Amino acid sequence: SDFVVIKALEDGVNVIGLTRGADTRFHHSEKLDKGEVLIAQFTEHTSAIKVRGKAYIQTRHGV
Amino acid sequence: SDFVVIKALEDGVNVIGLTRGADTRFHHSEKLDKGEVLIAQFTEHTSAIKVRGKAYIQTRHGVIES
Amino acid sequence: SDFVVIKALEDGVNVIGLTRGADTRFHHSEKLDKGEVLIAQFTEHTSAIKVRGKAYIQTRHGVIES
Amino acid sequence: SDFVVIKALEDGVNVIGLTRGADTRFHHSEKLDKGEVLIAQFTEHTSAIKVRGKAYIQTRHGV
Amino acid sequence: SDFVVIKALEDGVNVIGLTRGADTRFHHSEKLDKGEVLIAQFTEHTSAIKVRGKAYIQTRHGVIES
Amino acid sequence: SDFVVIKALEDGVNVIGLTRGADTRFHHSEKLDKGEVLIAQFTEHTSAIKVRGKAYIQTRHGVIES
Amino acid sequence: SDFVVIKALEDGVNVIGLTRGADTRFHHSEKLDKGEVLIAQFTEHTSAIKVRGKAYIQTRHGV
Amino acid sequence: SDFVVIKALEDGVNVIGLTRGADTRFHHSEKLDKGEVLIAQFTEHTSAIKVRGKAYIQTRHGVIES
Amino acid sequence: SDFVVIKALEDGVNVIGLTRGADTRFHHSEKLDKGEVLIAQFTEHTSAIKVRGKAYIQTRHGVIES
Amino acid sequence: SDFVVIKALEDGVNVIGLTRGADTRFHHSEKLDKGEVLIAQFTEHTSAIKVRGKAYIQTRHGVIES
Amino acid sequence: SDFVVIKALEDGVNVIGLTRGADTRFHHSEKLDKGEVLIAQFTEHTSAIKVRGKAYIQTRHGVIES
Amino acid sequence: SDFVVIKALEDGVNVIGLTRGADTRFHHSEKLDKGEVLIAQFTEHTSAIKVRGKAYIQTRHGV
Ligand SMILES: N[C@@H](Cc1c[nH]c2ccccc12)C(=O)O
Ligand SMILES: N[C@@H](Cc1c[nH]c2ccccc12)C(=O)O
Ligand SMILES: N[C@@H](Cc1c[nH]c2ccccc12)C(=O)O
Ligand SMILES: N[C@@H](Cc1c[nH]c2ccccc12)C(=O)O
Ligand SMILES: N[C@@H](Cc1c[nH]c2ccccc12)C(=O)O
Ligand SMILES: N[C@@H](Cc1c[nH]c2ccccc12)C(=O)O
Ligand SMILES: N[C@@H](Cc1c[nH]c2ccccc12)C(=O)O
Ligand SMILES: N[C@@H](Cc1c[nH]c2ccccc12)C(=O)O
Ligand SMILES: N[C@@H](Cc1c[nH]c2ccccc12)C(=O)O
Ligand SMILES: N[C@@H](Cc1c[nH]c2ccccc12)C(=O)O
Ligand SMILES: N[C@@H](Cc1c[nH]c2ccccc12)C(=O)O
Ligand SMILES: N[C@@H](Cc1c[nH]c2ccccc12)C(=O)O
Repeated sequence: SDFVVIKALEDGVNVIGLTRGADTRFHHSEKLDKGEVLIAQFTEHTSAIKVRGKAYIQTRHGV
Repeated sequence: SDFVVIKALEDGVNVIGLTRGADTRFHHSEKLDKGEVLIAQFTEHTSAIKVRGKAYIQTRHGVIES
Repeated sequence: SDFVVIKALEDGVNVIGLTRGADTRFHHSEKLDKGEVLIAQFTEHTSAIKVRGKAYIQTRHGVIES
Repeated sequence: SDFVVIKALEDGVNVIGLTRGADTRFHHSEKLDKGEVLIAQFTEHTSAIKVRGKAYIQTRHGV
Repeated sequence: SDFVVIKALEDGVNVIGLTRGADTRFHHSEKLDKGEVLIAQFTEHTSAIKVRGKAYIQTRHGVIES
Repeated sequence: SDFVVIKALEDGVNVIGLTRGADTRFHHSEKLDKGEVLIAQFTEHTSAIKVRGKAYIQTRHGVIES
Repeated sequence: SDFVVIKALEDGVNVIGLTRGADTRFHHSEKLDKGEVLIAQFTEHTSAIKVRGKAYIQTRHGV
Repeated sequence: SDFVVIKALEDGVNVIGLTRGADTRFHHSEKLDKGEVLIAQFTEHTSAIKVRGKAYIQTRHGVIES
Repeated sequence: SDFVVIKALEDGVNVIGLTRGADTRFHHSEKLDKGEVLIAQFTEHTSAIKVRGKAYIQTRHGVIES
Repeated sequence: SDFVVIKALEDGVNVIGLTRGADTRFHHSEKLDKGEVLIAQFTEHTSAIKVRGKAYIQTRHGVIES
Repeated sequence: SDFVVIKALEDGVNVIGLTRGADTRFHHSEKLDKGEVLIAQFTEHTSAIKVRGKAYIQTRHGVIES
Repeated sequence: SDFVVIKALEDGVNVIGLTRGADTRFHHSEKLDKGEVLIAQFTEHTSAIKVRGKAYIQTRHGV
């Protein structure tokens, strides 16, 4: 499945997973400190991801 | 599944999901402040996405930057 | 599924979904004001999409702008 | 499924859908005024499309 | 499904569908006047297409222009 | 399915379908006069196609003209 | 399915289909006169094709 | 399945697997000392991977180093 | 299915099919005189092909010419 | 299935398989002396691979050489 | 299925099939004299192929000659 | 299925097949003398291959 790479460029970057389904709420926010990397898939439970905070982001489409 | 990347270029950007099915209504609006990024799929419940406000948008087709 | 990207180049653009099946009528018209973007799939209910008004459009086939 | 993009270059362009099946008749003609765009798929009901009137047309094969 | 694009370069162009199956007969002829375009699929009922008259033809294989 | 494009370069070209199966005979010959085009698939009933007469032919493998 | 294009460069070119199965015999030979073209698939009944006589031949691999 | 390559550029790098499903918690942290490499898949149990510490990382999307 | 093209560069070329299965024996030898061409598939009954004599051979991997 | 190539650039290289499933433990360590090569798949039992020691590593993503 | 092309560069080359399954033994050795070619698949019965003697070999991975 | 090409550059190269499953042991070692080539697949029984001895090796990833 499709996935996103997020590298935090400041402390306190929040990678926010939004619920798949008729309803949309955040079910999880993963905090990254500067330099940390999250590689996160879309899944049965997560159909949108929001990134709040300065970050270098890669997807299938580019940076 | 296909997905869209939206980066807000100003405060107050709204990304709106439109319901899949015979009927079409807004089911969710996600607000983005300047520099926030939303990576959103098309899904069982969302078959169209509307973006209001200055934004950099990427899909499989390429890029559109306000 | 195949999808279309529509960016309105003026106020009051309309993106219209036409019904899939033996019958063909408009089932929804989404209005876009200048700079607003709609990313819209073909679906179980929508098998043709009509754009009225000055728009920049992207599909798998390329770009069409004015 | 395969689809066609039609941009009308004059008023009154007719995008004509022909019935899939043993019989061939038009079941729908969608009129486009100048500058309007139709993006239309081939479907269970439509296996040929005729465009009458000046138009810029894109398919999988080109313009 | 595979499809052919035919643009008439003169009046009186005919695009003819030949029946799929053990037997081969013309089942439909669509007339095109100069500049009209037909985009036609191969289908359950059509396994060959004949074009008579001056025409620009595109398939997956490339182009043939009268 | 695989298909062949045949453009007649003279009058009286024949495009012949040979039967699929343990037996092989001609089941149809389509005549093409100069400039006429046939786009013909391989099918449940046709597993070889013979072209007689000066023709420009395109397949997935390329072009063959004279 | 895979197919071969044979263009005869002399009269009397024979395109020979060999039987698919435990046994190998020719079941059909299609004669081509000079300039004639056969486009022939591999099939349930034909798993090898022999061409006897001067011919220009195209397959998936080239000429 | 998709996989990530992580090379530690300092001692004490941690590669953390986050649980797949409605709940999200860390289920494993693998420590890597300088020069050590982990090649890790996404799996039935792991749907996000977090890297803490200076690392060179490769995925299908490219490289990310520091 | 994968296939091999063999063109004989001299008289007396033999193309030999080896049986698919636990046992391996020659089940057929086709003779080619100079300039004759055999296009042969791998099949339910043939899992290896041996060519003896000067020949030009093409497969998916490329060409070998004696 | 995806696989990794590891060539040891010094003696004492260890390639360690980590168990697939809810739990993560080392299930095997293969030692490589200088110049030995291991080509290892991801499998029903192995969903992550750890390499300790100076090594040249190749995956689908590219190469990492100590 | 994957296949290998072997051209003998000297007399007495042997192409050996090793058995697929829990056990591994030689089930067939095909002798090739200089210039002879074997095109051999991997199969239900053969999961490794050994070549002894000076040979030019082609696989999906490229060429190996001497 | 994926496969490896091994060409021995010395006598006594050992191409070692490791068992697929929860347990990892070698089930077979195929010896190659200098110049001999083994082309070996991954299989139901073999999920890792170790090559001991100087060898030129090709896989899907390169040499
Ligand atoms: N348990 C979550 C983990 C996750 C994956 N991608 C994410 C993106 C953001 C937040 C959490 C996640 C899930 O399987 O969906
Ligand atoms: N709950 C929504 C989440 C979502 C995905 N893509 C979106 C685009 C816009 C708004 C919401 C969404 C869904 O699964 O469909
Ligand atoms: N409810 C509509 C939403 C939609 C998708 N694409 C469209 C194009 C135009 C208008 C509406 C739509 C549907 O699922 O079909
Ligand atoms: N109801 C029609 C809509 C349509 C799709 N493509 C068309 C082309 C021309 C005219 C109408 C159409 C159908 O589903 O087939
Ligand atoms: N009713 C015809 C329509 C058609 C498709 N392709 C054609 C080509 C020529 C003539 C008619 C057609 C069919 O479904 O087969
Ligand atoms: N009825 C024929 C039509 C046909 C297709 N390809 C052909 C080539 C030659 C002659 C006839 C045909 C069929 O379905 O097979
Ligand atoms: N009836 C034969 C026709 C054929 C196809 N390819 C051929 C090649 C050579 C000779 C005959 C054929 C078959 O279906 O197999
Ligand atoms: N009857 C043989 C025909 C054949 C195909 N490929 C071959 C190669 C060599 C010799 C014979 C053949 C078979 O189906 O297998
Ligand atoms: N037992 C874990 C192993 C694993 C794979 N990828 C990981 C990434 C991080 C931590 C552990 C892992 C699993 O199968 O999911
Ligand atoms: N009967 C053997 C034939 C074979 C195919 N590839 C080989 C390689 C070497 C030796 C024999 C073979 C089989 O089907 O497996
Ligand atoms: N019988 C073994 C043969 C084999 C294939 N690849 C190997 C690699 C190394 C050693 C033996 C093998 C198997 O099918 O798995
Ligand atoms: N028995 C192990 C063999 C293995 C494959 N890849 C590995 C990587 C590291 C260690 C062991 C392995 C398995 O099938 O999973």
